[PDB]
Amino acid sequence: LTLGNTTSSVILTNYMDTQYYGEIGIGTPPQTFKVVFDTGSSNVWVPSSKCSRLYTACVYHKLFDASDSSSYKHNGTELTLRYSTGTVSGFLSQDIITVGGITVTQMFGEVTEMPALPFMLAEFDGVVGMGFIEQAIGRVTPIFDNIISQGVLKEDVFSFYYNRDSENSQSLGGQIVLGGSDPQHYEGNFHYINLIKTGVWQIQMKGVSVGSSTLLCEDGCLALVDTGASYISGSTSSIEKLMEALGAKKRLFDYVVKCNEGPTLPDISFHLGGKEYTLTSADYVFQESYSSKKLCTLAIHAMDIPPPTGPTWALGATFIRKFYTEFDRRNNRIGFALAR
Ligand SMILES: CC(C)[C@H](C[C@H](O)[C@@H](N)CN1CC(=O)N(c2ccccc2Cl)CC1(C)C)C(=O)NCC(C)(C)C(N)=O
Ligand SMILES: *[C@@H]1O[C@H](CO)[C@@H](O)[C@H](O)[C@H]1NC(C)=O
Repeated sequence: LTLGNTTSSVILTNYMDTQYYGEIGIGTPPQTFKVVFDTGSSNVWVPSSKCSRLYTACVYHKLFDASDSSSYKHNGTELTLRYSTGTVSGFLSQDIITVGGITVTQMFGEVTEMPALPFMLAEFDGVVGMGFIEQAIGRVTPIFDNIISQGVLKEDVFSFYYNRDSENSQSLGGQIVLGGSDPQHYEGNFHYINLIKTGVWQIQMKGVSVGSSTLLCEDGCLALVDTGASYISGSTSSIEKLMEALGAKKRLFDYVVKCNEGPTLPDISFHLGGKEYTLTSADYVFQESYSSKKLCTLAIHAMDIPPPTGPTWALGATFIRKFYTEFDRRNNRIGFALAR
C-alpha cells in the first residue's frame, strides 16, 4: 500500500434526493457517463452500444461504443450483476476511465441487458462499485483498488457528501473525496464503527428505536451503508413493526402517511458504534404538501437482502444526507460525522 499526496473530488448531481451521480470518462477520446457510486456492489458497468434497442432502458441512456475507443482492450467474458432490486448483464471490457481528474486502466462491464424496471427510472447511465474486491463479480478489481495502486492518494479512504436540497442547481448535489474527506461538509468529530466481516461496508447495529420505546432489534442486527441506495431499509418484518409505530399505510413499494401527519412523526434513532444517530420526521418524510387529502411517501421501506450479506438494514442517501460518511479501507471502519 503506497500513499501519495493527492486527493480527488467528484461533483455529484442530486436527482430527487434518490439518485446521486457524477460523470466519468471512458475510452479515447473520453465517452462521458452518469454513474452512481455504489458502496453496495464492487463492479463497474455502463450500458453498452452492443445492447439490443429492444431494451428501452438502453435507448434512453448513453451507450459505450468500444469501436470508438483507440485505448479499448477486448475481453468478452460474460458477466451478471444481481442487485436486490434489479439485474444487469454484459461482458467484461478494459479501457481507460477518468474519474475526478484521475486516470486509471480499468476492467468494466458493458451491459447489453438492462430491464426497463428499474433502469428506466434511473437518471444515471451506470454504476461504479465502491465495495470490496471480495464481492466483485468475476473477481474484477474494484476501480478504487486500482487507483490506490497508483500510489497517489493521501489516504486509503473516500468520503461521501449528499446535499439535502435537490432543487436549486446553483448548489452542489453532493461530493466524493477520493483519498480522504472534506472538512467543509461535516462538523464536530467522526465516530467510527469497524466492519463486521471483511469485503463489505457493513457494521454492527445495536438497535433501532422509533421515538419513545426501543421497539426494534434489541438483540442486534447489521447495517450496510449503501451510498447507492435511495433510502434506509430494514427486513420486511422489522419495517412492518417500525411503520406500525408511525401509522404509515403500507403500499406496493413503500409506506405512506397522510401529509398532515408528517411533521408530528416521532424520531428514529440507530444505535451504531456507541452513538445514537437520530432522524427527525423532516429527515425521512418527503413532505411535499400538508393536506390530509394528499399522501406523502417515506424515505424508508422494506427490502430483504438475501444471505450471505443479508438480512441487514441498508443505510442509504436518507441517512448520508444527514451524516457525512467516511469509508476507511485502511482500518475496516466507517466514520460518521454530522454533515454541514
Ligand atoms: C447487497 C445490497 C445492499 C446491494 C445493493 C446495490 O448495491 C444497490 N445499491 C445498487 N443500486 C440498486 C438500484 O436500484 N439503483 C437504482 C436507484 C434508483 C433508480 C434506479 C435504480 Cl436501478 C441504483 C443501483 C446503484 C443500481 C446489492 O444487491 N449488491 C449486489 C451484490 C450483492 C451481488 C453485490 N454486488 O455485492
Ligand atoms: C479477461 O481478463 C481476465 C483476467 O486477467 C483474463 O484471465 C481473461 O483471459 C480475459 N479474457 C480474455 C480471454 O481475453
